[PDB]
Amino acid sequence: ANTFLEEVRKGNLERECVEETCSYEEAFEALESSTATDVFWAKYTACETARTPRDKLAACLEGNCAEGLGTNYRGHVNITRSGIECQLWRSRYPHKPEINSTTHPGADLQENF
Amino acid sequence: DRTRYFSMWNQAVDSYDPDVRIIENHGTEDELPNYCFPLGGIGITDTF
Ligand SMILES: [Ca+2]
Ligand SMILES: [Ca+2]
Ligand SMILES: [Ca+2]
Ligand SMILES: [Ca+2]
Ligand SMILES: [Ca+2]
Ligand SMILES: [Ca+2]
Repeated sequence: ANTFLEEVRKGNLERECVEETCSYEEAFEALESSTATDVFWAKYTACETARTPRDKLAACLEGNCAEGLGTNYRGHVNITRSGIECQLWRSRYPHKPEINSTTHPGADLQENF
Repeated sequence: DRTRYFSMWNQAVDSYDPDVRIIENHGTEDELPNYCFPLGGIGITDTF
């Protein structure tokens, strides 16, 4: 955002929307891949507490750790705290989830992760 | 003569510039550009 003459130089997704509080416009401009754009947005949002420092935002981009209540987690662990198998979020077996893939598509709902 | 100036008697004729009363506007010579550069010589940069 700062260093006004940045909009004439080429840019770095990391030298605009990472090491600096950025516009989703410059984010949109730099991303275009609107799926990953939503991903980066989701990042930003969850990383709202990971805005600083820089390496914290880098880790929040890695996504292996759940931020706060766990909106950002994108790992491969699909097991409950006590070893019970996780039911498919979209499937109705054995429970029909009021809160499921249709209601939360932006969390990247995997098989049972 | 009157063009010469003598200080003692404060003798100095008053006259107008010839190019102010009658303008001879010939335009200006500007065939070439004229550019202002960046102090360092290279403005923007990258990383490699
Ligand atoms: Ca900037
Ligand atoms: Ca900017
Ligand atoms: Ca800067
Ligand atoms: Ca721009
Ligand atoms: Ca930019
Ligand atoms: Ca950097």
